[PDB]
Amino acid sequence: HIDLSALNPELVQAVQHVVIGPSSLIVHFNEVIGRGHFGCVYHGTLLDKKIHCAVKSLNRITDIGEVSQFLTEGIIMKDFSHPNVLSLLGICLRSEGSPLVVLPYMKHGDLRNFIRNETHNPTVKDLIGFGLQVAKGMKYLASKKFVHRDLAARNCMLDEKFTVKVADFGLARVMLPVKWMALESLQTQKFTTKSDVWSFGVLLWELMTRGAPPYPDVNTFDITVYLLQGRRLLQPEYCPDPLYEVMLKCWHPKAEMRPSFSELVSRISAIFSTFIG
Ligand SMILES: Cc1ccc(-c2ccc3c(C)n[nH]c3c2)c2c1[C@H](N(C)C(=O)c1ncccc1C(F)F)CCC2
Repeated sequence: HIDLSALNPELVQAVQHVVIGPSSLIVHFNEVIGRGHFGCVYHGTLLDKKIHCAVKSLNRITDIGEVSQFLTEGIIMKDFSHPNVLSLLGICLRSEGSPLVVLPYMKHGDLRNFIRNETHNPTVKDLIGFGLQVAKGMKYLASKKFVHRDLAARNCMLDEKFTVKVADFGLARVMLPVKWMALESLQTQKFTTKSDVWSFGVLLWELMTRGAPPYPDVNTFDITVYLLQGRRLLQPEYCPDPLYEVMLKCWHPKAEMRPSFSELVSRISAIFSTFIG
């Protein structure tokens, strides 16, 4: 509720709670590790102990009202941190004309690119483990009243230790590609944790196919009509039977009947547990 778009004492104090000192951050301007509609994100060094980080500059501190709600929520609610959620490390106010927003560094980038890379060899166990990590991150987001709205493998990041973090690029909200949306979202534009559970099922399917495009047999214009006839994504070749049953539960047409993220954590933890060695 505090104003993040105009200078006021509440905004200044909230940002100070997450300040990174002027001698604590170094931006490696020649190492662009993120590019998109938002511009560039640079690799950096955070002095706490030397740690890798990712830095996005702003034109001024009042531009913080325009960044992801994962970052904005942490500053406002003071309690937002989970190993499987990509959130704020801090903000460096060293230059008034260039405040620096800093997040953790994820070496392997976006999960979809990682699993599509022909040089990488993640096993089925690794892929299912990435799915379990996403469900734990989402279970935490759901507990915080967050609705992701764009859950897909391209929005999940993978770090050097193989920790997956659910990332947000401006669409999450405290409470789109059509082939990831729940039926009731395609029909009524309503988004809840249950519509994220539907996107999660699609995410699992992306992991089991190593990033294949969903519904190769269905045009974008016909996806809703296809789902209305009870049709769903087919079981990928290396997907265990109980994992596909979990996927089908995620795509139940009645939102109330889909499992919660806590139950997904439990079911996927039991399947992942069978991958020994
Ligand atoms: C601020 C920020 C800092 C570092 C990253 C990042 C990137 C890559 C890596 C990699 C590869 N590892 N770690 C990384 C961190 C990102 C952001 C993102 N972001 C740009 C914003 O929230 C944002 N900012 C300004 C205006 C609008 C928005 C919003 F609408 F998208 C959220 C996720 C990416």
